[PDB]
Amino acid sequence: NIKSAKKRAIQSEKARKHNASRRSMMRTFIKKVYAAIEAGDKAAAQKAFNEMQPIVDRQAAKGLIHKNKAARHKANLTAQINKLA
Amino acid sequence: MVTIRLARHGAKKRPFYQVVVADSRNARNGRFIERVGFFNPIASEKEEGTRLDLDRIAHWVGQGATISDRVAALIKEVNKAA
Amino acid sequence: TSYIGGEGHNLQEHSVILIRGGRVKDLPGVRYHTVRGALDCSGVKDRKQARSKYGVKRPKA
Amino acid sequence: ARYLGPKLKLSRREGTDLFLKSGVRAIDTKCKIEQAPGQHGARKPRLSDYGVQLREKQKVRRIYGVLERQFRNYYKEAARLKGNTGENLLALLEGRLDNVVYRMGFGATRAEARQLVSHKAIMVNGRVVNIASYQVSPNDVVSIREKAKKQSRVKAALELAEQREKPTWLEVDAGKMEGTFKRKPERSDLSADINEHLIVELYSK
Amino acid sequence: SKEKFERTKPHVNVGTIGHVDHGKTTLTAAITTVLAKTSHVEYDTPTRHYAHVDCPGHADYVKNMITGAAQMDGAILVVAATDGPMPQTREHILLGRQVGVPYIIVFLNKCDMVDDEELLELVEMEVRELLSQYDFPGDDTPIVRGSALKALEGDAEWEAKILELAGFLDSYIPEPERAIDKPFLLPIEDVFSISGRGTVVTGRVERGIIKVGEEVEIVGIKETQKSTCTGVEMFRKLLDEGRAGENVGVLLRGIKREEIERGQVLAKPGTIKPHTKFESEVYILSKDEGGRHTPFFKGYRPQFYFRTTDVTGTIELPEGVEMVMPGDNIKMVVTLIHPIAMDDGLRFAIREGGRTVGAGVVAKVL
RNA sequence: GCCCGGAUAGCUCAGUCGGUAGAGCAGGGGAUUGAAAAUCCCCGUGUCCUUGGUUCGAUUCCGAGUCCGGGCACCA
RNA sequence: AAUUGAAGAGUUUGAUCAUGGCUCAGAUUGAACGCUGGCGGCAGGCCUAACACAUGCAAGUCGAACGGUAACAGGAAGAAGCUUGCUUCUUUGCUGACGAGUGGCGGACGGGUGAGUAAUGUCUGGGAAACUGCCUGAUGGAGGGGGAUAACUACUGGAAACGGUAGCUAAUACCGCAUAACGUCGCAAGACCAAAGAGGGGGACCUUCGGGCCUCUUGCCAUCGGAUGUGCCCAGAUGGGAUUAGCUAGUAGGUGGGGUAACGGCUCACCUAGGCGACGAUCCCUAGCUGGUCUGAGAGGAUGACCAGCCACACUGGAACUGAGACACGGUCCAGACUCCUACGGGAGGCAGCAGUGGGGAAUAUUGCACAAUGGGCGCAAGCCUGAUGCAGCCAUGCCGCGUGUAUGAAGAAGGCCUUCGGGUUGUAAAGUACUUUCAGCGGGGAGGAAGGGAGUAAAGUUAAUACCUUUGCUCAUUGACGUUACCCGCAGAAGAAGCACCGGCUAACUCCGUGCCAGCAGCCGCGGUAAUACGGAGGGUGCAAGCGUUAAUCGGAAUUACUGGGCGUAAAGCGCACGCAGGCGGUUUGUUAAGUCAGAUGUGAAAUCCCCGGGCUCAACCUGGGAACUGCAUCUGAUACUGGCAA
Ligand SMILES: Nc1nc2c(ncn2[C@@H]2O[C@H](COP(=O)(O)OP(=O)(O)O)[C@@H](O)[C@H]2O)c(=O)[nH]1
Ligand SMILES: *C(=O)[C@@H](N)Cc1ccccc1
Repeated sequence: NIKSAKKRAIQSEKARKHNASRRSMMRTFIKKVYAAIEAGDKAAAQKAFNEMQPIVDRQAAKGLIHKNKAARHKANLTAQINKLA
Repeated sequence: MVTIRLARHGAKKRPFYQVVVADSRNARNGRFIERVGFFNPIASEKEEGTRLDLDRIAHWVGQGATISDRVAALIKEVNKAA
Repeated sequence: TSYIGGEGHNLQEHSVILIRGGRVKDLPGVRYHTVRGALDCSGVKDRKQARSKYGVKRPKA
Repeated sequence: ARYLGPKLKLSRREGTDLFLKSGVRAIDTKCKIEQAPGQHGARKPRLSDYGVQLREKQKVRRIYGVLERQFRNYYKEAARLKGNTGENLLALLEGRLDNVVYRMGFGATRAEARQLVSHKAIMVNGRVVNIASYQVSPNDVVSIREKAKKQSRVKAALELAEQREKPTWLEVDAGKMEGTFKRKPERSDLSADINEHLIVELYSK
Repeated sequence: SKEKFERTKPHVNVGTIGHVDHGKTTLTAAITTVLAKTSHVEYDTPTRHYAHVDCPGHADYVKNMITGAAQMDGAILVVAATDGPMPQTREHILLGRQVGVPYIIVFLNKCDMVDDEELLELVEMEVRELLSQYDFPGDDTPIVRGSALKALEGDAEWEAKILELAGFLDSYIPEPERAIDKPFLLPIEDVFSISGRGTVVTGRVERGIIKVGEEVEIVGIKETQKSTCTGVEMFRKLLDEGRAGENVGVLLRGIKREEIERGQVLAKPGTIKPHTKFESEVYILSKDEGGRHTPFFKGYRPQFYFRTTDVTGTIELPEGVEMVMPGDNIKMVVTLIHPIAMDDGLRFAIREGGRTVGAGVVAKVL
């Protein structure tokens, strides 16, 4: 529609594909610890968890994730790795 | 957001102004928390015509309320000191 | 069906009109009156009384 | 809003004088009073109970020169008062300014004073009021505009007032064309020949 | 819509009259082509503004013919060289005079088809004598030759003769008087249900002036109501002030399509009232001149043509004259079937069945 | 504004390819009666919408206008 | 001071009293029709098609964020006329400012509609498993680098829309690093996570001569708060039909994982067999809810336009991204219908935003003016945008004010009408006569709505500083759509201004002529059959008034749904009779609980409206201050009669 406020539409799409690149990267690491926890390797899982720790909290700090999701993904996952340990 | 702005009620050509404490994202005659006094620029040269519960105004000031230009000038005109 | 109240009218086969309610108590089955002075319903001629009814204009001179 | 027609006819219907056409003549007698309002006046009205209600209602209305819309509102403005409606109703009827100047004598008759008021000739508390239905407050003073003072009409009016009531609920000087109004009219001090009891009962159905 | 019109040049409304296949539609495009270097087209000159009227030259379309005659200050008589004095061309001189055209430009067309000056001068003479029989100084009318088709294709020789046409258009045809101080009057000719603006009525301003935001009222055979001139467009060109003589459009104050039709009259508030009874002075024409072949009678109902209309009315002949033969010079009372503003001195035409039988002139209103 | 159909006594229609307008349903006018139904005695109230023409001659032939219903436009 | 409040009559029958329907007298309305029509103030003005939509407008803004400057206006260098600085004129981002672009913010508010929705909604009252940009309070940090890209260029596809290829550059845009706390995770140890710089001015000092440096203002990053907004949860209330009686299988619940800001069948896997239901589930039809408005003595009944709170929707259906906030009116993507452009491959659009047009309909209006005021967004600010709002046009649609003149006036006429032709009546009515002038029309005066803002200047804090910044005064010019204003004065002449229903009873007010159960009247009983108080006309009279009637519509009269406040032998109405579950109700004594109830208190019951007392528009309507009420719900502390629970 003819409005100079259509600038938000193009700013949305450039911010769209960018957020997909960040979130898919964020969710990729979460799947990584799941594979490690399923092999019974409590050390590798502890290792992989240490990898995504500075990642998910680097995402909540910028304003992307609402920090409670970041907390929970770590929280239960914290109790998950020591459940095997 | 919160603010201590006015709210123009009254008849046509004979305006009235009611200083009200409300969320700034609401209409002029919209919802509000409370009205704190009023203002009549077309009343008369009688005994009254303007009342502002200065204390409640200042109570919201510490809370974070923004006083609008019209009433801020009106506050100093009603003599806070005198 | 509707009653056409008045002394002399010109409604024939079509002449779209206006209908105001009200029973008449004479003809069985009719509860409507045709408004005089609307769409095609002309005013009743020779009227000097009750012209608010029958759609009659006030005498000129 | 007014009758502005054969105004003396209304006094013939009720069979009583209402001071509607007083003028310079004290007693009329040339109106054929108490005999014929209209053409079939020789007949006799039956006066049903509802009929005596309506005739009593109008009696006071022709004198106070008001109409039903304003009359019924005066009743409602009388209905929301304490005590008694009837006595308070005659207070609001006499509350009109045109009644006061008539009681003052500035205006010769009822309708005449209305014209006097509506022609910006009367002033009260320094404010000229054109509204005839001005509710007069107790303890105040009315006056006449300087430019519209004594134009031969008010002169004839005051001399007529010497042969009337000149109520006690107001004080007139008649020397400086300035009169003051005291407290509201009392029931024991007014006409009393008229009835307001039925007017209260008529509007209760 | 846009583009406000500049009121700098005088607006003289002219039009073409004649017969079928003389070069009518061809010349309409020819005028606007060279100057740039019923349907209407316009053309503007650096000295004045001229409106052009193209009317159909067929007998059955007399309804469109008379409506086109209402905007004729200077008739452009286009006569083909291969045809000459045609009956309707003769009738256009007749009915043109019945509405009152003062000056007429005679244009000899299709001169490219016949190179013979002898007969072209003779066809000119035939038109000259045709004007003389209808009280027109045919010997004082500037004769201009020309070719319609070739001038439109770009033949500069025939195109330059269009300048001679425009030359006589500025000399033989002067700017008429505009009674602007007199009460505004306007012949309603066409109605346009403009999508988005409502109902638009068009016409040529007879008297007074007009301007956007002016209260107007419509008088005529239909009961008179109130309206408002809310928009003055002239071929999609807005105008702030239209004076008398202007061929503009007036936007109404929201009326429906089927109320205000061809026949009424837009006028200035409370100025001109309608009339139901009047007497006229007539000049009954002959069968060869255009009238009937049999004398009509009392009660006979022909149509009356004034300014736009073809309104029917009963002819009230004076008692005694029951047989009015073709060629009579009498006066009779006229009872119209519908009330309409009748001014004494109004020149009109008495027609019926597709022919003009009499030349009406309103004598007195009864 | 253009293209068609009905415009036939109160009502529905016939009659027509030039020859002095019909029928049915009506209804109405009289005697009997307080007033009628019922019975009987008599029965058409019409500018074939209007105006005009080709005329010894037009309901019907050809033209127009106006009224109603049915289809198309046009877009200062 | 704050509810001082309630009418009936006509009609069944030969007549009466009953029962019982029917109808009218009242009030009101988002009104419509007919007739009439002078002015003004305040409101209302698409209820039907949530029908389709031409065109303009309805949300943009910031250079004190950045690269740039395509244009406009200057400076400077230069250059040509030529009066040698009077002009002409080519460069130049060096300034004021500024199209297009990057970025931040707004666009989720404001505005409109009521289609959908019978409980996922709303209202009342409690509640905890949450979040919250802008604003404000407290303590801190703000150290150091890198990599692209739009605009701009070269070229190029396409009718346009709209792109494509290869290069150029900056930042509060982006991505690391450093550094971490009462922040997050964890039993703990420990582990882990942030960012941005600009603007004004200036002494010393310093100038790779951009600037560093000092200071003031502004903005940014982290955490706990507050306030506001928002999401969510339980209980109760919130339509009709039982000719709808069984219904549900993520359905009821548990453990574990996942998912959301948050609890949760919100969603999955396994397991169990439950959950809802006559104090109404599912099903069917209708409908936005509430504060309120109208009616009514109240209780209730109807209803939910305008103002306000809330929810839902945005051509239709659907999904999701962005973002603090939407799963979105002037945003996107996909399918479909309807329009539209087309160079026929392919694209564009959504008035239930102001107006406006067609169409529907009995019916509802201008394609107006200004951002002066209030409110909102951006900005330090000045300002900019603002169809919100403020006003105007139009309309008797409603309420309220007012005028169409006042006084005098008897041949007590003319004309009209009735008549016992005597006369009466029209009728002090008019005329004649004497005065005044509202509102209209004309011409001049003239408020207030205006608070502030810009420049200049003084004092005091700020600072190294008389500078800059900021706070408070003083001064100049002022910022007004309405607007030919409200109001005031002057001028002229009664000069410009009254109709409508009815007139037999209900229900105020009559005769005459004419038509003869014909024409017509009507709300009901009914009038009219050749003397009509009821038809039509004439006069007179009556009700009301710029309104008067009619019709639709709700309530009232209707105690004809009766809780307040009705009935059941014969008038409509006792199941043919009985047993009996759930349910309703219960003798008498004490104790006890304090549930209901009762007393007082608390929070709350939004505002407005309504009731009272005052104030301000010439008065009124209207606007409006304080108060009361909001007849209610929840909690706490007491009372123990009556009711209910347990025990004897
Ligand atoms: N050759 C030729 N033909 C002509 C000329 N002028 C007009 N015409 C013809 O006239 C014809 C139609 O002319 P027009 O006036 O438009 O007729 P209308 O509009 O139907 O009455 C066209 O076919 C032209 O060929 C001319 O100058 N030369
Ligand atoms: C509209 O353009 C009118 N001014 C002229 C016109 C043109 C064509 C048809 C009718 C009127």
